Amino acid sequence: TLNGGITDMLTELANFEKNVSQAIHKYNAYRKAASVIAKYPHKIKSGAEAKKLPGVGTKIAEKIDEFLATGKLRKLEKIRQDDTSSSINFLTRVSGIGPSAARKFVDEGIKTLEDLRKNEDKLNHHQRIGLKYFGDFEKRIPREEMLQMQDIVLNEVKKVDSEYIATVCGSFRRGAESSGDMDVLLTHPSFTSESTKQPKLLHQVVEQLQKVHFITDTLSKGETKFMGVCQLPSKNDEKEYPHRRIDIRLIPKDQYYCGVLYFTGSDIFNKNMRAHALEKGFTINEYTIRPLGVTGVAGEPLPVDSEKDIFDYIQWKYREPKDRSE
DNA sequence: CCGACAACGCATCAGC
DNA sequence: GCTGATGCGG
DNA sequence: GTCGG
Ligand SMILES: O=c1ccn([C@H]2C[C@H](O)[C@@H](COP(=O)(O)NP(=O)(O)OP(=O)(O)O)O2)c(=O)[nH]1
Ligand SMILES: [Cl-]
Ligand SMILES: [Cl-]
Ligand SMILES: [Mg+2]
Ligand SMILES: [Mg+2]
Ligand code: NA
Ligand code: NA
Repeated sequence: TLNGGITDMLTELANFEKNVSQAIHKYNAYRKAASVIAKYPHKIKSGAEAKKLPGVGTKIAEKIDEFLATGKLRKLEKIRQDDTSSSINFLTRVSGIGPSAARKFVDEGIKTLEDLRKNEDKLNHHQRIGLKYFGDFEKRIPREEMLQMQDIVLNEVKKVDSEYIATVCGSFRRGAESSGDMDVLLTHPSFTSESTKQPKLLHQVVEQLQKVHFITDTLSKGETKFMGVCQLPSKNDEKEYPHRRIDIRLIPKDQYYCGVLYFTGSDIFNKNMRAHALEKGFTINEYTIRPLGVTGVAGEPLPVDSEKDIFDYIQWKYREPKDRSE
């Protein structure tokens, strides 16, 4: 955070282009700059110095100089004052509400937490739960609580079927001291890229996590991706732990490494590694990495037996989870 | 210049 | 009912 | 908004 001031500015600029401008690319460009500048081991003294880092162009360069001079960005000072932009930005903070639904509500005149509350009949299921746990979801999860949640999830899963393998990924696997949520990659021998010999593999687990009252709500649930809520149990007289977001992804066992790579992130690391991958002539997703013929069509899945194998194909020196926090 | 920008599961809608 | 486009995730 | 060709 040697440049915490600069990277926050870019993030705010990025959330704006995304929520208000619905200009996803500017959003991604800004996040990239914030990212590269964030790992830069020096306290940036000027736009020029920043323009050197890849991802930082001329526009961002000027903003950084202005920011270093005045201590703020005019363009942001204005954005903060515009009521429409502040409403949209706010609503989007509710899980389930994005740029579109956010702008839609404002038109209707629904632009404050009070409004959403007295208009629950105008939200889909996810949005409703996102409203219910509005505060909680804004709270980070201390690694210790993560470790505690991990035990429940792994033990409960072990109970449903000893052959289930549950690995906690996301920022937890990258070793963060706090996480925005808990991410769980789940595999079982019956579900392989070749065949699904057992149905409801994800359902059963979710069902077990519910019986023990660990999982309390469901944002969305399909055969391989579950999006919901959970809560650590509290002791007698102890004030309750906040409700936490939980993501569970069922992946074919033979595709574990591509799956764990992806789910370990970060999102920006994935974006960059996948981008590079293409440049090297490959395509990478949560399931496999494949080659690319001039035509464009992906080829057949290359053999993978470790995360490193994936790094090797693209000719990138392996990077432990802790170093993928971009 | 200017196209490209990672990738995909689920919820929900339009159109048939 | 389906298929496809869009939103959201994030 | 930035980038490589
Ligand atoms: O846009 C995305 C989002 C997530 N992911 C992957 C990487 C990320 O680490 C993982 C889990 O998603 P989260 O949104 O939970 N992010 P993460 O766990 O890294 O951080 P946080 O602590 O905020 O949850 O899914 C992507 O590839 N693209
Ligand atoms: Cl854009
Ligand atoms: Cl695939
Ligand atoms: Mg996470
Ligand atoms: Mg998550
Ligand atoms: Na640059
Ligand atoms: Na939101």
